[PDB]
Amino acid sequence: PVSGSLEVKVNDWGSGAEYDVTLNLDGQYDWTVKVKLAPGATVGSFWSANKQEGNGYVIFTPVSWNKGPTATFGFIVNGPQGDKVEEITLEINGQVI
Repeated sequence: PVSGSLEVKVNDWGSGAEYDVTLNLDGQYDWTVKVKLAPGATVGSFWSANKQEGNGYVIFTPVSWNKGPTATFGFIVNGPQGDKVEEITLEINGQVI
């Protein structure tokens, strides 16, 4: 199985919050990070990744040069006061790390 970890630095300012993510992987992968947004929250911008968004869910994948072993990317979420995100989960090969 693939080993690794996810870390994220959060800076919330009321109407929005910035999430700086760092993936500590045991190699290079075309990883996936799934983000469950809080009610009424939406992604305002992002970097170092491609984004797929649906009903309350966001999926981030790497741009060509950001496959690890230490990948970093980030995004800003706008929404109601309180935590803007409920879950941030790293998956590789369809399996949660």
